[PDB]
Amino acid sequence: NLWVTVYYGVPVWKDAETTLFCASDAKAYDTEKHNVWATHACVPTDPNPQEIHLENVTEEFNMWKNNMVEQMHTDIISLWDQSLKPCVKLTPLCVTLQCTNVTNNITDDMRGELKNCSFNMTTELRDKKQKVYSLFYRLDVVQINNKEYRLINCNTSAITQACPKVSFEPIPIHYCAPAGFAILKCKDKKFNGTGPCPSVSTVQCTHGIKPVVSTQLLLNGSLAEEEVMIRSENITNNAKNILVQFNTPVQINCTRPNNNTRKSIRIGPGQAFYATGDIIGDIRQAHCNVSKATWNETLGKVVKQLRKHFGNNTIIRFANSSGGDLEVTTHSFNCGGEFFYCNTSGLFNSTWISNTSVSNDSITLPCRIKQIINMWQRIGQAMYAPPIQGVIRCVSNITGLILTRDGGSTNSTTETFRPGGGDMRDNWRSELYKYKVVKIEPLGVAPTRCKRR
Amino acid sequence: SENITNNAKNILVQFNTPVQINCTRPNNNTRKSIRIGPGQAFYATGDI
Amino acid sequence: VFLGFLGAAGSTMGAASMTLTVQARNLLSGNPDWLPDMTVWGIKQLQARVLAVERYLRDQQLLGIWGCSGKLICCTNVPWNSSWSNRNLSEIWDNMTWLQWDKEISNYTQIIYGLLEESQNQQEKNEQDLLALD
Amino acid sequence: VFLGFLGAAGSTMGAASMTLTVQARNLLSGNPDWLPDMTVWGIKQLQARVLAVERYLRDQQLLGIWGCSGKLICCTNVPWNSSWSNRNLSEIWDNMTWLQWDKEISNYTQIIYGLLEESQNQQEKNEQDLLALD
Amino acid sequence: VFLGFLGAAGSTMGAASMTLTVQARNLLSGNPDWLPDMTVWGIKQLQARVLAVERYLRDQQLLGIWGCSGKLICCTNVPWNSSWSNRNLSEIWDNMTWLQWDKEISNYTQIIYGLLEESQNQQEKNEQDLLALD
Ligand SMILES: *[C@@H]1O[C@H](CO)[C@@H](O[C@@H]2O[C@H](CO)[C@@H](O)[C@H](O)[C@H]2NC(C)=O)[C@H](O)[C@H]1NC(C)=O
Ligand SMILES: *[C@@H]1O[C@H](CO)[C@@H](O)[C@H](O)[C@H]1NC(C)=O
Ligand SMILES: *[C@@H]1O[C@H](CO)[C@@H](O)[C@H](O)[C@H]1NC(C)=O
Ligand SMILES: *[C@@H]1O[C@H](CO)[C@@H](O)[C@H](O)[C@H]1NC(C)=O
Ligand SMILES: *[C@@H]1O[C@H](CO)[C@@H](O)[C@H](O)[C@H]1NC(C)=O
Ligand SMILES: *[C@@H]1O[C@H](CO)[C@@H](O)[C@H](O)[C@H]1NC(C)=O
Ligand SMILES: *[C@@H]1O[C@H](CO)[C@@H](O)[C@H](O)[C@H]1NC(C)=O
Ligand SMILES: *[C@@H]1O[C@H](CO)[C@@H](O)[C@H](O)[C@H]1NC(C)=O
Ligand SMILES: *[C@@H]1O[C@H](CO)[C@@H](O)[C@H](O)[C@H]1NC(C)=O
Ligand SMILES: *[C@@H]1O[C@H](CO)[C@@H](O)[C@H](O)[C@H]1NC(C)=O
Ligand SMILES: *[C@@H]1O[C@H](CO)[C@@H](O)[C@H](O)[C@H]1NC(C)=O
Ligand SMILES: *[C@@H]1O[C@H](CO)[C@@H](O)[C@H](O)[C@H]1NC(C)=O
Ligand SMILES: *[C@@H]1O[C@H](CO)[C@@H](O)[C@H](O)[C@H]1NC(C)=O
Ligand SMILES: *[C@@H]1O[C@H](CO)[C@@H](O)[C@H](O)[C@H]1NC(C)=O
Ligand SMILES: *[C@@H]1O[C@H](CO)[C@@H](O)[C@H](O)[C@H]1NC(C)=O
Ligand SMILES: *[C@@H]1O[C@H](CO)[C@@H](O)[C@H](O)[C@H]1NC(C)=O
Ligand SMILES: *[C@@H]1O[C@H](CO)[C@@H](O)[C@H](O)[C@H]1NC(C)=O
Repeated sequence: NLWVTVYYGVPVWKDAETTLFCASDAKAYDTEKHNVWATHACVPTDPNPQEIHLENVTEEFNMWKNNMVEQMHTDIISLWDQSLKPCVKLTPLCVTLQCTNVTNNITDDMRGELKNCSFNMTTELRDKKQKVYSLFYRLDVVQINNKEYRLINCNTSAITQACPKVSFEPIPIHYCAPAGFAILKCKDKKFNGTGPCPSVSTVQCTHGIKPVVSTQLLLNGSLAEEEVMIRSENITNNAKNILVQFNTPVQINCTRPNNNTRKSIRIGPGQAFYATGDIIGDIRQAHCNVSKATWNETLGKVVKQLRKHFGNNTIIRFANSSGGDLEVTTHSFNCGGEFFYCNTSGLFNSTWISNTSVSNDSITLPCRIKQIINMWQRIGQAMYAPPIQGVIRCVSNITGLILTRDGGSTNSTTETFRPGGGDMRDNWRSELYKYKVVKIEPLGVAPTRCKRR
Repeated sequence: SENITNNAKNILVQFNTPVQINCTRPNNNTRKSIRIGPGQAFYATGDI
Repeated sequence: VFLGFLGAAGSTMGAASMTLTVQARNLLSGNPDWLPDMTVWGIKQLQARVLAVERYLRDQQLLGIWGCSGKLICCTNVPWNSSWSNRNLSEIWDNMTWLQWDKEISNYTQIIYGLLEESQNQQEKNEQDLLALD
Repeated sequence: VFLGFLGAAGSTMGAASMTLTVQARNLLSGNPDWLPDMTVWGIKQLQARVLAVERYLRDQQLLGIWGCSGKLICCTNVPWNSSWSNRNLSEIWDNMTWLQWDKEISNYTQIIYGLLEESQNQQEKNEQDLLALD
Repeated sequence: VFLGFLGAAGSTMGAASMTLTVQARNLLSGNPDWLPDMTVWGIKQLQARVLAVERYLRDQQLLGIWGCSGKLICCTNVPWNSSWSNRNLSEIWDNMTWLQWDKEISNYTQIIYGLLEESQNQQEKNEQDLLALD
């Protein structure tokens, strides 16, 4: 009465993990920065993003078991490694540096930590050697015991200088799906992160994502939809991080005010080292301003979404960081080339009543600067940031948060959400939560009435 | 053998029963990790 | 109705059969142009789009060893078994998706390929050879 | 007459149709043997001969989605449109090259593929399914 | 009887013809998964399994240019030549292996491909075009 029949090209997908592509955004030829982040290899963007909504399709997404985040993490790591491979190495810089405090410690109650170091470096030739100076900045040893000093970067790993021609400005990079596979994108405004998406669309290329390395605060991220989102792999477990996505962007303006200069001292037959020159003009610490009204409103909007998980008409608190690594306890990011480590101790001093909290036009945050970074998971290499000639001012949208809850028997009392971070993957789950990779299996069978021969 | 008549060509022998061998370095040795360069670290044979 | 690529993933199997070329044409050619010569990053995506065509050719070998061969709809001579999805007609093609269909068949799907590769061309070809001489 | 590979590029389309296998056999297998293992120079030519087979498989998918499927000469059921090259027979096959032909068709060539992929198998297959039960 | 892959290498050609799908299914998919990204060792095996599919596609082009096209048993219209293996029927299919067969044909095998590619589709297609108008 009825026989089996094959059908090729049926809408059947199975969730799997494979290698993805990457987009060139199409403005790469007009940037002409020689090499940005992924301007190296990615292909230009299609003229029309094929975004096709699939009606009557509900698909179970799980952002915490996703494999796109691992792909993007390994890609960023290999990006760092292949960008720093052909640049200038600075292994002869690990010498002894007789340093001196800056000539302006006016009012020693306030801090001033830049060391006018001088040292005998190797020159163009190998026979002679020349004495240079001006390494500066806080990161250094306290010497073994004009005071002697050396580099703790040398106490850890080898050092290489970042190429001065390349840039660190994040270009919009959106991953694309290869042949045979597709990317399901959730579309409803409120998404639990783990669960069935009722409004699903399909694409090959995703939406533009800027690779930003940041802690405690997500910068230049994608805004949420109408509501602030509180995502977590397991809200009961304290050890698991708490990701927060904002509805309205928080304005932040960071400034390195030191109208700085550079010195190109020649070392080796081809290499050339860029040293931080003398500070022309007055000196003061780098900082970051955030409008106090916007931050107040953002906190008052996030607390109500947190009360949905931890009780109505209850109090929550959040102090500053606990302690540990400098990259974990401080909002660390990059701007213009200089790496800012700011302390958010001035933003998290709050207790919340059921209706209010317990002028000042803006809140300023001090910020130290670091040029040598051991953020690489390969503890065999470290990068020297080349000095930026001039004043630095960079604006940004704050869009997310990473929080950790204090464990213990704090049920009857209140809960604390101290800032944290560390894992780079948490920075990517705020952008790839709505995306899942699926493979197409177009071979189906079904019974119909027909006969051959 | 590739050619048993030719002397220069080696002669391979495969056993039926395995011959037990026990090799020992008895020097209860130690190591020293001396740091060299900014990242490298050389492992030297310590005192016996 | 088209509704583009995978538009009928939640529609009936009959309505989904109206868009076979749509799902077929976008799986094989997701062509990336790899003219820039970048060292370690090309091998991963190259392995990806090579395993893609390997899987595609595995599917094509499976669709060639059977009596079916046209990359389209096709009928066979293997009877449907009442043990596999005890359902009548129009109950399948008008209240079921291909996802749930493959889910219910997944328990008995593995023997159907064998019944299509052996009970057909291992005997249909031999009958074709012994019935083409007259 | 053979005249080898591409020998009839300037001859008539009818005479050029006599050498289809000649142009077909030399495009797919320009086989280079890459047994030597040389680092950065292999990826470029490997990408080249992989994009070659990708383009070949794109052409094969286009020639499979149509009612035509044999890698040979083939006839369809889509009528020729008088708007496309207002010319009679023997005027095309005896005083025209395939180059100038594709040049004149290039203005209207893009819709012919759609008329061959949709007006045919999106209806010919469905008619085959609804006329094979009796 | 199956006897697995290449089981009938020393059996008769008739018994060996009973296991064509067995030798066909294990040559194309010896799939290695190359998810680990290892530098200089991947290019060699990648070249290997790419030349594998290149040879496979050469064989498929040879089996497509002929009147045969189904990846199965098939008959042609080129007569067997008495100069090629002066043997009767049942003498070949019941006391000979495919190895010795190809060995005896290797002296005259090179012209058979030409007789199959030219004496067939270079005339069979043209007869099909000039006999399909009525
Ligand atoms: C960050 O910088 C921007 C631009 O410098 C500031 O925006 C300005 O705000 C002032 C005061 O409200 C206005 O008078 C200007 O017209 C604004 N300019 C632009 C271009 O928008 C912003 O206020 C700064 N934010 C903080 C927290 O300092
Ligand atoms: C001067 O340098 C010494 C170096 O040991 C440091 O301890 C001290 O705090 C510095 N004083 C300043 C910066 O006023
Ligand atoms: C520098 O720091 C020292 C303390 O180490 C302090 O006594 C001195 O006043 C500061 N300023 C100058 C100009 O030395
Ligand atoms: C740093 O010391 C050098 C001497 O090596 C001197 O020429 C230079 O002016 C000093 N800079 C400052 C800011 O004190
Ligand atoms: C979201 O998913 C988690 C998974 O554990 C579940 O417990 C929770 O009820 C879901 N909904 C909300 C609003 O969190
Ligand atoms: C920074 O210093 C240089 C050198 O004194 C000066 O020419 C320049 O104008 C300064 N920057 C600004 C923004 O004025
Ligand atoms: C946090 O604030 C306290 C003072 O309230 C301060 O002593 C501490 O250094 C700050 N930072 C950390 C990481 O605790
Ligand atoms: C922040 O909002 C609270 C609640 O209205 C208010 O008490 C406090 O004064 C605000 N802080 C400002 C305006 O700096
Ligand atoms: C974010 O975007 C702004 C554009 O205003 C840019 O200046 C900045 O470098 C970007 N990155 C960060 C970390 O702020
Ligand atoms: C911040 O968000 C506003 C709101 O859409 C947008 O206009 C602006 O370009 C954003 N800036 C950055 C640096 O993302
Ligand atoms: C080797 O020497 C160490 C140090 O004296 C000792 O602790 C250890 O027990 C010795 N090895 C054995 C097998 O006893
Ligand atoms: C259906 O399958 C069962 C077990 O798989 C088998 O015993 C039976 O003979 C099959 N019937 C048909 C008609 O295929
Ligand atoms: C579709 O509806 C029929 C009758 O209402 C029911 O028997 C059948 O199980 C339904 N299909 C599915 C997949 O549940
Ligand atoms: C020919 O093409 C024109 C426009 O492309 C169209 O209006 C007309 O119906 C077509 N006629 C045929 C017979 O295909
Ligand atoms: C071939 O000749 C005919 C008549 O001489 C003419 O109408 C036609 O246009 C010619 N072909 C071309 C391509 O010019
Ligand atoms: C057989 O081959 C010979 C030489 O190859 C040729 O002369 C003869 O015509 C052929 N006969 C047939 C029937 O093919
Ligand atoms: C098989 O046997 C026949 C008759 O015994 C003989 O003529 C023929 O040559 C044999 N086959 C082979 C390949 O020797």
